[PDB]
Amino acid sequence: FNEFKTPQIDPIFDLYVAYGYVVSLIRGGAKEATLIPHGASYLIQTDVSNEEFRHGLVDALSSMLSLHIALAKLVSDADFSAGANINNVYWDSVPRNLEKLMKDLEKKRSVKGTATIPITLMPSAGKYMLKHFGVQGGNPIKVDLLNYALAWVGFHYYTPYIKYAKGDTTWIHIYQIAPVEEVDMISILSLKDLKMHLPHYYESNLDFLINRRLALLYHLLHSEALELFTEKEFVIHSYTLERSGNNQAIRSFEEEEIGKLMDFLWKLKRRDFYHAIKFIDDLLKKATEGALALIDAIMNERLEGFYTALKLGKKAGVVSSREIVAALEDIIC
Amino acid sequence: GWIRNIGRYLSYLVDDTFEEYAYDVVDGIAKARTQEELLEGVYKALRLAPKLKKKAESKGCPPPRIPSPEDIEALEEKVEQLSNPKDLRKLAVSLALWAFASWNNCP
Amino acid sequence: GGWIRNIGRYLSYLVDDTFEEYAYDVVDGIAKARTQEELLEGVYKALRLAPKLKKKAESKGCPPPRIPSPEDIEALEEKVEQLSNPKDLRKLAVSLALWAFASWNNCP
Amino acid sequence: MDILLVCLRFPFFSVAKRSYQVRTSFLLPPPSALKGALAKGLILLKPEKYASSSLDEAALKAIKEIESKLVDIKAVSVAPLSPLIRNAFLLKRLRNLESGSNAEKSDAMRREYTFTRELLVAYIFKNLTQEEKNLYLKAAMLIDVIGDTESLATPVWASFVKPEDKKAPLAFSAPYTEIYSLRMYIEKMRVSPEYSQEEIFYLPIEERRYKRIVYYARIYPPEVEKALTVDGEVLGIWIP
Amino acid sequence: MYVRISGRIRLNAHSLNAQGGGGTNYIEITKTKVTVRTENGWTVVEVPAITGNMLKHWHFVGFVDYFKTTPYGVNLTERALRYNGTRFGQGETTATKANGATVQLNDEATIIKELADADVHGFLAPKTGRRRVSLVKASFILPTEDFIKEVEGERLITAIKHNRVDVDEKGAIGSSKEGTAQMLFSREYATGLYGFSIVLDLGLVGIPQGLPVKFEENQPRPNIVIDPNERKARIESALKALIPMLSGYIGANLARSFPVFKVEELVAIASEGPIPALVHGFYEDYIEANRSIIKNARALGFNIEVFTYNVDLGEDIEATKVSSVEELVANLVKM
Amino acid sequence: MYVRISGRIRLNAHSLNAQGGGGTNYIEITKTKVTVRTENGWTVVEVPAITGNMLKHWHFVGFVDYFKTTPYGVNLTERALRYNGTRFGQGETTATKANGATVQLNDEATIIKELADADVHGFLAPKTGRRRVSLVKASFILPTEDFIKEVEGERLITAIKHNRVDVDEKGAIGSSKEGTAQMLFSREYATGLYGFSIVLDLGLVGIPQGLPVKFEENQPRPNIVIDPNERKARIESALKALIPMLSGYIGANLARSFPVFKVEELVAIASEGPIPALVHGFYEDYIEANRSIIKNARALGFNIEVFTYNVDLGEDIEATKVSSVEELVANLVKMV
DNA sequence: TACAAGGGA
DNA sequence: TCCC
Repeated sequence: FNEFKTPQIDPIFDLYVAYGYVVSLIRGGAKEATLIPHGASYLIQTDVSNEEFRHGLVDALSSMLSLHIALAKLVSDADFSAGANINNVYWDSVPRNLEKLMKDLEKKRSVKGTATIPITLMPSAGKYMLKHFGVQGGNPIKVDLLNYALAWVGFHYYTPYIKYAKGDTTWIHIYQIAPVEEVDMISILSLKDLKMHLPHYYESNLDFLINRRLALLYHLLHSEALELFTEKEFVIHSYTLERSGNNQAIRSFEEEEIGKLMDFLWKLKRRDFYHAIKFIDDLLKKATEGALALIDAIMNERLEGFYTALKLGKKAGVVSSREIVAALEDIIC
Repeated sequence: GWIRNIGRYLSYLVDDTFEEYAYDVVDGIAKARTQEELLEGVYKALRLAPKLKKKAESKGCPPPRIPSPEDIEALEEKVEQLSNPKDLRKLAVSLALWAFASWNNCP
Repeated sequence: GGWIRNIGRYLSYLVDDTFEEYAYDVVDGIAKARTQEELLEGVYKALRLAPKLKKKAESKGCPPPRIPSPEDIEALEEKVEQLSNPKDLRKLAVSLALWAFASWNNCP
Repeated sequence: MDILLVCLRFPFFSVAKRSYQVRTSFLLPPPSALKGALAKGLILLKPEKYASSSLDEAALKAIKEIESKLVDIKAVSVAPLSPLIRNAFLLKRLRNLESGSNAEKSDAMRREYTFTRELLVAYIFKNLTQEEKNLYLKAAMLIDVIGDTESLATPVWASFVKPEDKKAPLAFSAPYTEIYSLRMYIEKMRVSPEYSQEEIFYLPIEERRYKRIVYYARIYPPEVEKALTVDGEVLGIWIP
Repeated sequence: MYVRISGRIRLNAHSLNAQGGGGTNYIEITKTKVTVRTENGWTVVEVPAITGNMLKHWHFVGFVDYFKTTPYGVNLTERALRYNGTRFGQGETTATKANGATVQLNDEATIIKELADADVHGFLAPKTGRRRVSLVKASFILPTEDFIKEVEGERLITAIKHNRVDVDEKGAIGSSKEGTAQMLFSREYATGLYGFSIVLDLGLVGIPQGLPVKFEENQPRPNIVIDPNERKARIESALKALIPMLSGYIGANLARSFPVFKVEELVAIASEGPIPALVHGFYEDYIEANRSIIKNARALGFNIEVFTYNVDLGEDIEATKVSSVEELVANLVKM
Repeated sequence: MYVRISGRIRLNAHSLNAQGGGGTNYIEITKTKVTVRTENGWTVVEVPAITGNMLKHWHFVGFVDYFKTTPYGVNLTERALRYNGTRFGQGETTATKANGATVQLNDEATIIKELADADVHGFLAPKTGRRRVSLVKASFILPTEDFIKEVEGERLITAIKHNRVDVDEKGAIGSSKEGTAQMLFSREYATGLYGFSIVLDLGLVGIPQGLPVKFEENQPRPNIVIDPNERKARIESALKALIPMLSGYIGANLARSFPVFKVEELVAIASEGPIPALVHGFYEDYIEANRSIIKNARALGFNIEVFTYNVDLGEDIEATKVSSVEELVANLVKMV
């Protein structure tokens, strides 16, 4: 077994690199592989050698660059180019780094340098760092080129993200799904199915993409990959990026879970879909306060939240069919 | 169990087809602490039966069905033993949420 | 003790259809009985309409109403004397008032 | 052969790693903060010679003395008996330490705290004399704060209890040295305070998701030769 | 001098410590995860909690407010008069007093002699170090755990909408239509019984951190670099700063909310020497912990003076009955 | 001058400060959650309330009303004459005076000198970024705890529905196609004994926040930007604004509801200095708390003047037995 | 939601 | 300095 070690830098960046490990592996093969979490290390056990790993990684980044060139110093509206790169200079910086990694890679040559990691792949990083009584010029934090590129691939292939414009500013909600016990190939590909490309939602009627929890509820409404985590424990790590007057910063880092929300949604949708998906969509669009009450009730299991959400929905435009009421009552138990 | 019928009767007071909009009764019965206020609220909710039946008969759609007396005593015989307000809360909110269902009455 | 069902069945004859007699006044007065004396008075007005209903039910081809038995009256009396708490008085009042409105099949 | 043991009941502790914006709070309190706590206690009790002209120099020399008294540099251990959870707060936290941007700048920043009902911390000493043993016992308490000032800590009980060479599964924290020799956690907690070093640490907490936040509880590592008994419960501990 | 207070205080209908507001006209409150017993279960709940930093800022405001009355109030920074207190940085090395007097920052002695806010709340001089931590420690404001355990359910958080009206020139409500009056923003209000714990190390006021004693005549008498009279004056100013703390002057949105406040119960200890912090008010069994701690402290031989409000705190302890926090500070200023 | 007022005011059949939304009809009143004892574990109850924002707005209205008659009434914002609370909203950097003059929002001194409403009630200018904290603060109008405990929760609300009689000129009630506003809508009216607490800080009026003192002769002389007569007029107008306060002018729907008031009891304290806020009247044991507060604050060394209405207090300390709220404000203004 | 406050090539 |  390769049991390839993963560098310890940041349990968010470490997650990204050790979790793009698998997407680099699958394109080259590497069957019967597992990912053991160590809190932050996220070690991986595989029966693969290095060459197939490199072929898989270069195939993944070749597809990445093929997608990048489809739109256009070339700036494309991609997840790794402009969808998640909050900084304008990174829009060009990241593709150049990716193509340099390629050019070094097809000729069987290891990397020889290091690059600065944006705040997108790790919110724990930044520009400065308090040493004793002040900060450093430039960016003290830097990572290896191969780890940077492979973490970018892992972020682009698995982790969902939602952008909303609202004029000059822009909210970008970035989520990462993390195991804590054990995963195999099939689970990881099920997680991969969650990722959806070009989530440039913009628009004005869909204004509830602010309040990140509501945005992820909307995204999970239309995601039907698998109900995998009803038997396996998983967590979600979320953060937000803002463009308030060209002032980019991170203003939200709450860490709750993802299992029970979609579990309640999945137990909520047995009866039918024709009155379920439109139900949630109407409550989200019309009764934003009602949707907030509903999501709070899901998060903290309080009876009055469901009643308040239903009342707010019915007041404006929601039909509130009978079967959804029966499903809610069955959820109450 | 004897919840669907009272749910339909309560929803008869919220549907747009009945242009009366009695939200005070459902709001009061939803927010109940102990026996007396919930009993008073359900009494006030069921007191509006004649106006509902007359409006349904004048509109042409079938009249609403009042809950049968067979399960009327069920509410009482289950509710006295609910000394703890906590287990009372689940039913107090279940009736309220059943009051807000679609319940297509007049086609 | 089962007399609550009987008295509620009797009160149901004051609101139900096929009777042309709709005295919501006495039913509401019994329901809102803050004290025991006005509750007893409301029960008295409820019982005072018994002859009219028991005659008109036969006049309109309906089964005779279930007029409460004297044992029920004795139970109502005793319970009003050992109950001096307004808290239990209110719940008992709404208890016997709730049975007035129901889907009783008085006339098959 | 003596080991101090003091239990601190606190709302929060906000000691964190090297990080920007977010200060990534430690999963368990570091050895450096624990050493600094009793260094502050001892310099407060007896400023006759442990207090010098420079506060930093006095603290550093107190730390040197206390680590000389320690059997090893990686000595202090903690017990996460209560669950460990993490929450996020948006604090004003003006970042005026940057070179420039005057002093009237207000950057709304964001931090996270760690919530835990209580903790137990152990201070292993060698053959300490009574004339200083009483002073160290006095310095065991008066640990009002750990890490960030807003993270108040209240030591309710502190005592000297001998290991007595009991056998029990490991409970107290320990460096990742014997655990590898025999759900496994790896951390770095900056063994000594940095003044103008880092070793792989095993972390004895595992995940049990009964509620929204998974939090952490006992992982019960294997049996160890040394253990300590408190109120009828025996807990493992390793010493060099 | 060395005083520590801890207790439970009841307050409701407040929006204190808003969680950074919100983009979509929705302002929330800072939330806190709390683990508690649920009959053999370690359950987690969401509760409001005021940060320690906010109490710190309010204590500084109260101290600078009371220090203006005394004639020795000239020794204060210009920032303090404006309720500032960032206290300098890399680009600043000269202190401006109320009258505009230049103060140099080479040594802590002159800094604490010429400035009062920096003496009690500390300061920071990155150019020359001289770091001084504040002598006042404020913990987070958490609701007591027994209250959460008893209530467990119910939001206890009410979201209310307010509208700001901007009518047109003559009578119109404007061209923005009445879908929003002119604007509709949202505010959240909490309600519950909270626990607090504050530590005042007033024994070091006026004593430089690097020189606790000067010790040249073979006696460890304190190195009071400042005048003793105005040192004592700073002492009662800091003590009286606590009066507009447990009265309704904590948090934000004072104009629109002004939280309905009342102190439920508390225990305070005072001594002339360093003493340990007692307990936070979040725990349900804090009274017995306080009893154990005071028993241990008196057994070891500390002169502890105890004050209790709405709590027996044992019987063998020579506790002093207290009716209000102002009576407590009136009894404290005697020393 | 620093003054604190706290008391209990009776109220019945008041539709004040409702949400007014939730679709198109059933205007439903605002409520809040409060914690009470109820001789068991602490329980949270759901009761009607009035937000302090409404009280602040009505205090501003009363201050303007009693300040126009003053000779210094010209120094007022144009929006204040319209009772408009939009103090320096988004975009604009200048304001219009009452006489048509313009003022630039650059420095706090000029703003507080030429504009009176922005002085007492503070202001926010996002464009220039200017800030001024309001000198008046108010709490919510919550029902007192003992009343809530005693009523055991009859929901303390009633719903009254009424219609519009919009009829066509021909005399017929047309349908929706014809066009007729004959529609029903409901309003929620509350009742009960409520407590209130309002705090004023008139000792800082006319003083810019940035530079409270000037230090010419080496004493902390307050930086009075306006004439002392104008400051006194502003203070007396702010005080007299309390006369319509506790009379029926703190609520909405006055054209149809006009809430019925009778102040049952209250206490006021004035000490022209830094004074802790009194205990809100919502708590049932606030009388003894305020009595202890005033007596031990007087013993501490502060000169507090206490005016009481319908409270025994402690009867061993100097307290003025005032009989009316306007008599109380007369006593306050006679000592300025 | 109005304003400010920022991350980098 | 350029670059939003």
